[PDB]
Formats: sequence, structure tokens, C-alpha cells
Amino acid sequence: EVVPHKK
Amino acid sequence: EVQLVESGGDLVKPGGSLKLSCAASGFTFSRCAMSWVRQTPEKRLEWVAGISSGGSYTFYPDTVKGRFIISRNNARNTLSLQMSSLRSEDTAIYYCTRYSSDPFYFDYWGQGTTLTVSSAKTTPPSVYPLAPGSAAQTNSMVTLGCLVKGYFPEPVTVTWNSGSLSSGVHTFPAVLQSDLYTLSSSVTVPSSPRPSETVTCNVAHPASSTKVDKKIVPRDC
Amino acid sequence: DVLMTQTPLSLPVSLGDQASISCRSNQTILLSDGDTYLEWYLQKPGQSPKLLIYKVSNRFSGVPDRFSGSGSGTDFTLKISRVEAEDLGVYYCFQGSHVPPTFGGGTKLEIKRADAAPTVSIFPPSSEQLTSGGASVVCFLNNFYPKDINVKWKIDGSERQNGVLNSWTDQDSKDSTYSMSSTLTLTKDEYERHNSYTCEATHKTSTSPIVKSFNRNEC
Ligand SMILES: *[C@@H]1O[C@H](CO)[C@@H](O)[C@H](O)[C@H]1NC(C)=O
Repeated sequence: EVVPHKK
Repeated sequence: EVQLVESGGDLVKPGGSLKLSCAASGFTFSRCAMSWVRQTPEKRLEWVAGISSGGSYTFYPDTVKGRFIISRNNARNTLSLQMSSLRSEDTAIYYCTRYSSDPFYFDYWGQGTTLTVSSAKTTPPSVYPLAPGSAAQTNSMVTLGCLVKGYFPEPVTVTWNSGSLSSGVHTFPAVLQSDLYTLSSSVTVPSSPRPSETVTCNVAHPASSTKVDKKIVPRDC
Repeated sequence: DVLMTQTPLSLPVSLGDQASISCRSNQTILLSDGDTYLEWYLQKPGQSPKLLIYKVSNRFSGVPDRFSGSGSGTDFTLKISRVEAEDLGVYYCFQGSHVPPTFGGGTKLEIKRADAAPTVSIFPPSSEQLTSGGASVVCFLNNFYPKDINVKWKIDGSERQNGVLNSWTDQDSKDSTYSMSSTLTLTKDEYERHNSYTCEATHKTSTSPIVKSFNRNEC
């Protein structure tokens, strides 16, 4: 799932 | 096209709790991480919560950790921030922000909602007119204006002749003195009204409702 | 955390010149995959911040090719070349490479222009005000450039006073001048002891102070 500040 | 619109900031007291909300429309919210960035009344920007596309992951700065919870209804696309044990430091414009596809920077920002955290009890304003004063002195144009005194919290809206007096005006930033603000606004008209035509001055104060329309008639004494 | 210092705090520049705002981190912004995430945002007068340059040189879509960004590792920089007046606003640099994502202090880009002398306007307390003992003598220094201004109150000639509010506007978007209002507050018991009220203001445009006054008994 799109996670902030992790590529 | 992306639109993020937020609502909720009201005057809260210290010790309090509020919950701000943000509506998104214009893109598939569920694939975009989202964030709530805030602008302190000194204009320096602070990031306060960030959230993953599925609500699983939640990140917080040390100052809000424990007291702010962020979450998201990925089905009626809203993103929120429930705020507990507020302090006065938390006053600011809260911005609902949309994380990039490449999730380390934000690309769109909401319009903002002011949260005020304070123990002052709201007060209406007293609007007084200021007229040329002494002998006027004739040279084509005159400065008249309002003093809006003694209100709390912000905002007031100052408008001249319901909006037709639109050129010439200047509406100075509010100075907060002892928990009560003061704000003033001027207007430069050609010398043909104020004489002949009416200049009314129209302030209104959202918090306490209060609309006041004072007229600028020439005081002589 | 990672402090992002930003210099200078305010930057006067004239339509047609170049402006460099620059930003600096006490830790590197370079992640091991070679991506350096330093972004530049713009807060115009009234609106909310826009992305202009992102990931150090790239330009988000819609930003003119006069905003260009460079730098690497720890010193970074924006070049606005051929500045136009609708560029005034506060520029913030940012770093998403480390959590928490910090922001720089802000740079006000001010549009330089030819000096303008103020227009002092002094108002006497309104009778309405006076029928509750307050008395606030307002002075307006509308319409001038540079921001730096001197304003003093003197009642009767003697004295001067503390117990004042001063408030300035930002650069005007269609004009580039500023305005300021100074409010001197007294009581009815104080105001009635005295006679001449004066607003004495000084700018770079003049050796003798600009001066507006009234002789008190027009309540
Ligand atoms: C950067 O400055 C802040 C405040 O002084 C400090 O907490 C932080 O540790 C500094 N960063 C480094 C890498 O020393």
C-alpha cells in the first residue's frame, strides 16, 4: 500500500 | 483536477479536543498517501501527521504523538484528524495535503482551517467611524475609515458600501493586545461623496454573528 | 530532525533581475538510491503553497522556465531569473528524505521600486467612542516604499507615548507600496487634559518629518 517516505 | 477542501477549526479552549476533516475529489484517493501539514501564526510550516493509502500506517512527529490521531474513509473520500489534549501552541491553519506518487513531497494543498486554542471568551467588536476630523482641507480626495476594536477571535470582514467601494481601501492586519484584537481600514474617495454620498462601513464578525454598518458622517463637535 | 536554514530572510529585487534564495541542511538529503529530495514551494499573497521545483532540479508542471533549482548534498539554491511582479510571495524549501520531513524558514521576495513618500492622515476620537471613556487617536501612513518607516506621537509637543499599536500591510500586488496604521490609546480623563495631538512620521523621502495634526476640541 503506498506508505509515506518508504520507496 | 485535484481539490482538497477542509472544515472544522473553531475556537477551542486548552485542555480541549476538536476533529477537523478534509474532502478530496478529483483523483483515486485510495492510491495516494495523504498528510496534514500546519502553518503556525508566525508563518513557519510544521508537518503533523502522515498516512498510508490503506490506513494501516500512521506516522507522527514527536510533538503531536499521543494527542493527535489521523485516519481516512477511503470510500466517501474524506481524510480526518481528531485532536485531543490541545495546548495554545497548536493554533494554526491546518492544511490537508496530498502526497506525491513518489511519496516524499506533497503536490497539492487544501485551502486551510484556522484552529485557535485560547481561554479568551469571545467578544463582538465596537466599530467607530473616523471622519476627516478637523477642517477636512480640500484637495480632490479624502481618507475616511473604520476602527474595529475589542473583538476576539479573528475573523471580521470589512467592506465599504456593500462592496461597490472597492478601490482605495486598505484593511490592516489585526494586532492582538491583551487577548482582544484591534484592526482598522481606510478608504480614499474623491471629494464629491461624503459630502453628497453616503460612505457606510460594513464589518461583520462570524464568531458572534454581529453585522454592524456604521456611516461616516462629518464629526465637527 | 534536520534543520533547514534558509537565506536571506527578505530579498528585494527589481522586475528584470535575478534572485537566488538558498537553503541548507545540517544533514545530507541524499538517500542511497541517489535520489535527493529537496523541493521548493511558493506561498503567494493569500493562497496556499504550490510545488514549483521538486527533487532538486525538476519543475512541477505549470511553473515558468525562469524557476530553476540546483545544488547537491547539503547546499541547495533557486534562481528566479527575470523576476516579474506576480512572483512576490514567500518561498519555502523542504526535505522528504528523512522522517520527519522538515521545512525551511521562508524567504519573502520583495519587488523593489521607486520610493514613495507616505500620506499621513490623523483622526480625532469619535464622540461615539468617547461616550465610554476610551479615546484612540488613529494615524494612517498609507501608500509608500521602502517598508522602513519611523512614526512618533507627541501630545501637546511634549511627551510622546507608549501604549500604541502599529500595523503594516504586505507589498500591494498592483502597486508595490505599503501602508501602516498607528493607534495611540488614552482615556477620556487623559485626552481631556491636553490640546494638540500630533503624528510625526519619517521616511527616506524627506528631511523634515511628514506631519499631520488636530487641535483637540472637536470631540
Ligand atoms: C540539526 O539541527 C537540530 C537542532 O539543533 C538537531 O536536533 C539535529 O540533530 C541536527 N542534525 C544533525 C545531523 O546534527
